[PDB]
Amino acid sequence: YIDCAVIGAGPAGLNASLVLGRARKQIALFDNNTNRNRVTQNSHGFITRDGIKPEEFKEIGLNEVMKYPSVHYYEKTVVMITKQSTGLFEIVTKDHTKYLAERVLLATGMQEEFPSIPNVREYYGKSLFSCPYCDGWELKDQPLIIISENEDHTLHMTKLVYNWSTDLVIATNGNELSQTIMDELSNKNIPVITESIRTLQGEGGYLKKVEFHSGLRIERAGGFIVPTFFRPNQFIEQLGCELQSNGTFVIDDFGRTSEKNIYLAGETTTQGPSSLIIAASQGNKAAIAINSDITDERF
Amino acid sequence: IDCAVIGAGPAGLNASLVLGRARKQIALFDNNTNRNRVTQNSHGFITRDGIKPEEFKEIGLNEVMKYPSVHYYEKTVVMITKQSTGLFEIVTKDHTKYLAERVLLATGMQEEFPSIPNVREYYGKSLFSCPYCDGWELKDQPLIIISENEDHTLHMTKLVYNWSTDLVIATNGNELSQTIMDELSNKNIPVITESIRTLQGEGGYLKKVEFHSGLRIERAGGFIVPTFFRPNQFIEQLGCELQSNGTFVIDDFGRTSEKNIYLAGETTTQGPSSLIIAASQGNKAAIAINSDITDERF
Ligand SMILES: Cc1cc2nc3c(=O)[nH]c(=O)nc-3n(C[C@H](O)[C@H](O)[C@H](O)COP(=O)(O)OP(=O)(O)OC[C@H]3O[C@@H](n4cnc5c(N)ncnc54)[C@H](O)[C@@H]3O)c2cc1C
Ligand SMILES: Cc1cc2nc3c(=O)[nH]c(=O)nc-3n(C[C@H](O)[C@H](O)[C@H](O)COP(=O)(O)OP(=O)(O)OC[C@H]3O[C@@H](n4cnc5c(N)ncnc54)[C@H](O)[C@@H]3O)c2cc1C
Ligand SMILES: [Mg+2]
Repeated sequence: YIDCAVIGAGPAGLNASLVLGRARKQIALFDNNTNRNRVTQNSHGFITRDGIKPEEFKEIGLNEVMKYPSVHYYEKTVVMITKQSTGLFEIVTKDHTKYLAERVLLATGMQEEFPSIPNVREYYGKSLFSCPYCDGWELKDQPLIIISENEDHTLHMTKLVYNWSTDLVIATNGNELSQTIMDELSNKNIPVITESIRTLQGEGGYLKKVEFHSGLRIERAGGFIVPTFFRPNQFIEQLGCELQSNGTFVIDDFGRTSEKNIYLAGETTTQGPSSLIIAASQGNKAAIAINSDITDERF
Repeated sequence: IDCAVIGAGPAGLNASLVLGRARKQIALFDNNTNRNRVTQNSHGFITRDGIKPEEFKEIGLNEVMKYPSVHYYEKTVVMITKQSTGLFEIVTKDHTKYLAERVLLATGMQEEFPSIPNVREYYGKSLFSCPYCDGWELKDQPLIIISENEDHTLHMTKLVYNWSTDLVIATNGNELSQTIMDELSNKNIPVITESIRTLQGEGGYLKKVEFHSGLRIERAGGFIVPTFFRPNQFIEQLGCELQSNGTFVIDDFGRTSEKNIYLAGETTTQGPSSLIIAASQGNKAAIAINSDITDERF
């Protein structure tokens, strides 16, 4: 049997699979290479891996995991997860292959939803980013833009971005910004454009200029976009996990949900962005809850 | 110096890593007294599973040295005192003195062991403390669980049982409760309550356990339940207030009652965790530090 089916081979699923593999549990690990950070050149902030390529990380971790004879890997798109009348969960893939598991750990991460700006996806990962703690250093002291539609995000995002560069233009892309926020930014020599963006310029995802609807053109080298995130799958929904009084689907600090034998690790947990090292840690944590839960019922 | 980081374990390393990328001025201290230095390998840290403790520490420093705003000092930190300014004064063993706006403590934890002769020679080699870290390498072996306190024995037994079923519990002269004792009898796990006289086996590799009465048993290794303590009194020199969780921490980012004082690594939960978990608590701590600075500087 499968003790735990781990859906997702990012830092979360991988580190969860590593600990569970070392704990002699039968693990089915699933990945389909739709991880959101594959659109970026490098990755930083993961100690001892500061500067590694996102596909190299994936590969090194995937191989450590496969040292352990009980962890089995499937490069397959999981499309359905269903609690049977037998208690087991049935994992089904794109190629109609079926897997039965006593436990499921969802570590599928999330996906970016972008501001209604044309051509934005080409720039995302080369010259436009979403986390300054991750990609600020490489952009430091350059003429930057912040694209932020929702107001309450803009102010915080700006103050943070200002750590890496004091040369900022905020662009709301067609949304109002309180006189409050406008005056505070402008008091820092930071201008604000409330016009909708019509165009980005610069070959191959590398920003040069931004053209607004009015016709105005400024000269930015890159910067930061605030996306909204969604889950690419509807697995939490399929399995009936309840949303909690804290806005999340998780019930303790170990990835346990409202549904017995369903667990979460990584960005699927908080439904907001973190980092590789945090996700890995949450994988380690879920592994501890899963092994603990199995131990309790079997001993 | 925006933040003095005390401790270059995975916590301090990852904290300094993020702060060096946040263009903050960092002083990072470490006196090479990490508890895990007695073990020969580390596991469970993704991409780094199997690495020597030293190699891990080396690679990290080399990585944090990449960022000009961060400078590393291999001194022992003796005193951390506040000042009339609101800053913090940091004094080392060689009496050198350091000033810094904010303080991050990531000095990990130390272990106290049960009163058994020479027990420290086997720890790291054939005696261990966490089944998640070292169970794999010990699977299906003749193991002993040394646990003086009732309240910890059962948990440690159920857990270690994942890796081997050939177990012996040794309470080292301490009483085990009737209820717990019957729970173990059912799973065929023998319990010796007699005092342990000597541990035998050369070069830190356990062979035999001899009890007070004369009984010698064959065992190849196993687990001890240590009490944990803080090596320094820094938290206490800085007057952080103990929350009702049993922790000097007010949130998930290492913040405390004492403004400008942050915590990461094993010093946070004041209980064992892992390389990868501490490391991420460094990250979280960094974020919090930069977020509180940005708030005040804007
Ligand atoms: C442009 C960019 C740059 C970044 N840079 C950094 C950085 O420098 N440092 C840093 O620490 N973080 C960075 N991040 C964020 C980092 O990538 C994430 O925080 C981290 O990957 C989250 O870990 P995770 O394991 O939760 O999710 P992921 O790593 O996203 O893993 C999710 C996995 O689930 C799999 N999956 C999803 N659905 C299915 C399905 N139906 N079937 C099978 N498999 C499925 C995907 O293949 C993916 O592998 C960056 C992100 C972006 C977008
Ligand atoms: C035998 C053993 C085996 C283990 N195996 C594993 C394993 O395989 N995988 C795993 O994930 N975890 C393992 N661990 C646990 C792991 O080592 C710890 O969980 C982790 O290192 C603690 O993180 P930390 O950074 O908070 O503390 P540490 O890494 O211990 O960092 C504390 C640092 O603070 C420094 N320090 C403290 N006070 C001062 C001072 N006054 N001045 C200067 N420097 C100071 C010390 O030099 C030390 O380097 C093991 C632990 C032990 C004991
Ligand atoms: Mg990058």
